Amino acid sequence: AIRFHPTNAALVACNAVVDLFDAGGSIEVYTGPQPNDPTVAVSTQTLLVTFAIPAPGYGPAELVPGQNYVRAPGALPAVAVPGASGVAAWARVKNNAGDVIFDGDVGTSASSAFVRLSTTNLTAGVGVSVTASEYRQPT
Amino acid sequence: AIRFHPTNAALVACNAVVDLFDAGGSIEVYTGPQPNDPTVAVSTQTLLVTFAIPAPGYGPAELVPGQNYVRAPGALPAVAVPGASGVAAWARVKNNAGDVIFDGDVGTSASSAFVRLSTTNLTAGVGVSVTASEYRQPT
Amino acid sequence: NSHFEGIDNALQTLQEYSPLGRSVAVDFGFSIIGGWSADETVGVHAVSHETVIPSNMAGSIMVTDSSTLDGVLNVMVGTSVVGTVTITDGAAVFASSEFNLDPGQLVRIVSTSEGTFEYVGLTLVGHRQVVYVD
Amino acid sequence: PDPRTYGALTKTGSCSYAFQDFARSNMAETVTGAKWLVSNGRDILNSHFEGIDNALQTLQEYSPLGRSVAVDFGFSIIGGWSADETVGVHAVSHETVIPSNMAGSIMVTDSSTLDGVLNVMVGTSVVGTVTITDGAAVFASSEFNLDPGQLVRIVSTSEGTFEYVGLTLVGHRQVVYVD
Amino acid sequence: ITDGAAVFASSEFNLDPGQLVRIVSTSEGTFEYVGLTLVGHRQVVYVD
Amino acid sequence: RSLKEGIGITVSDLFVATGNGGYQSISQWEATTFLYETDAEGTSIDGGRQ
Repeated sequence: AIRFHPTNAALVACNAVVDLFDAGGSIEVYTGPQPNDPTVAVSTQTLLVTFAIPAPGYGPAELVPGQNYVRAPGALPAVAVPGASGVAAWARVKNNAGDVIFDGDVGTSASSAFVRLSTTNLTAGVGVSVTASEYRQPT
Repeated sequence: AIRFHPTNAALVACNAVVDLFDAGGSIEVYTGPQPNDPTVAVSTQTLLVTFAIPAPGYGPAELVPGQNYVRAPGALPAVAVPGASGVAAWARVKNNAGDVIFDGDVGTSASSAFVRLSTTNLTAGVGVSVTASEYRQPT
Repeated sequence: NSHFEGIDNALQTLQEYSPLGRSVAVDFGFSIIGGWSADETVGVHAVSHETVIPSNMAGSIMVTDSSTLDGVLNVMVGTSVVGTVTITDGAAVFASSEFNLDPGQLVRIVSTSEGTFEYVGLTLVGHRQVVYVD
Repeated sequence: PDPRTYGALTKTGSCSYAFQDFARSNMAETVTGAKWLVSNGRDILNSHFEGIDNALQTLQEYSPLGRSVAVDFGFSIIGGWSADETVGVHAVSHETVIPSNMAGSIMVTDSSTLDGVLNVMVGTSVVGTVTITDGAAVFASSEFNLDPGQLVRIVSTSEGTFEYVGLTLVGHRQVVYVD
Repeated sequence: ITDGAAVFASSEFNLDPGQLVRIVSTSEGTFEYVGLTLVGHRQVVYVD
Repeated sequence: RSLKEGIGITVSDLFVATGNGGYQSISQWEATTFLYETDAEGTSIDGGRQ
């Protein structure tokens, strides 16, 4: 039952991964099915919309009082118009170097998924604004 | 929920922690009860035995084919002679400088706790062989 | 005995889950007999009111008598794929993400490969708000 | 106490005050200035918790009485139909009401060129009709009560071809507990 | 069934998730439509 | 009697007191057999004094 010390480790773990977004990146959301793992390249999904992460992507790190995690808010991208129509199902992230960093999920606005949406039903030519999206490292 | 890229991300994060043990470290085990978290200060529990982590203690990180985590091989401390006999309850780690990194729990060999014992209670002055020392980091 | 309120309030909170701002499960079913063929559109349903499908289609179920049937089913909406079902030797698992459903939307199930059996059953579940018309 | 009349009261100034068993008329009233509460209220805390009617009113506007819309009758059709062919039927269990113009009901299909008309039959005589054009349809009918045992029928007057057509109606039923 | 005369016969029983109910006929039938419906009692536990 | 229908989250426990006196704990003076969880991952066992 490992319990990271807040200052000693938690901040280091957050900074090690988050700092690599200082060059910016992109966010891609594709229709399902979600790929098995990030190593698998897109084979039959369709691009719906894309975003970019203004530099810095993340940092500085900070602790979250009264919790088991440390959070570090990042940048606030602008609006993008969908590149297609349908229902958003899955998302992917790429750094300024194009590296597939990680894979998450999307759900309703009350969901705990990676990206919260007013409604997955999206039609081409109607955009939305990125309210917020941050990171948390459980302790 | 998020799935990280093993090569691009996982190894980086895994290495960005255990590298602190390059110049060795120290371990401390106490009888119950266990403190809430590393920030807490040892106040009443009784130390059992002091283990010295060989320098370096761990690393570098490696992938685990056919698995959902990465692995970080660890060093092997020499058997330490216990003081007074005591029932192991919880563990703690202090780096070469003494800074607490994380808390740990105790349990039998089959137990999922990271501290595996041949027998629950250790008699005074009985050196216990070191099972193994490997750290895992989920993909 | 005054200061009844100190315990009357306790009596009141008990029934404080009246059907307002809450949802109940709604079940959608299917029925297929004597196998199917590949690429077969085996079932659709038109939504009548707003519904939300929990991630991974939690609560959904499949049943059959083959004990050996294999293949894959695609949970399909219009031109978008929302989810699918894995089948292995008569045992099936569900895999998909959360999504919304709206009136005017249409659900569809498409077979991927040919199947042989006597009968198969399928049922999904969704969340609907409780509403009144009076 | 005799001849059993209530004396007048009046306070307009802003001076602070405090009453304790100041018996007077129990009717409405109005006083000015900052009142102080001295009565303890542990026997037999400001006086009027009559706001409880608010909480109770909350638990009356919401209650399981009145109709609910959760009664839906969904039909799935594959391939196509022929002229004068039945595509669905259902046995009504509990008395049900039907909205006017079959509102809430909806139909969808892939065949963007499909054009046809449907008729709703209960017992012997038609009861409702839906027209279909360019893969879309329009509902048009009045209301009519349905009772246990009654059978609802639908037929396609003219032949039609498509991949799949979904027709869903709406009803209203009274919520009822059971054992 | 006897000239549209339906008679039901069974005892009380339970149903559990993981179970599928199955309907099996006996002999050939001739008609234009057949309507059958069963009534089951379910608790009103909310799903959040 | 405190019957805990089902096997739900909250275990049963008891107390007693007069209008002004202190509280007493029945649980403090009973012979309780126990079912300590194995703690193996996923092998939850929720139980206690019913």
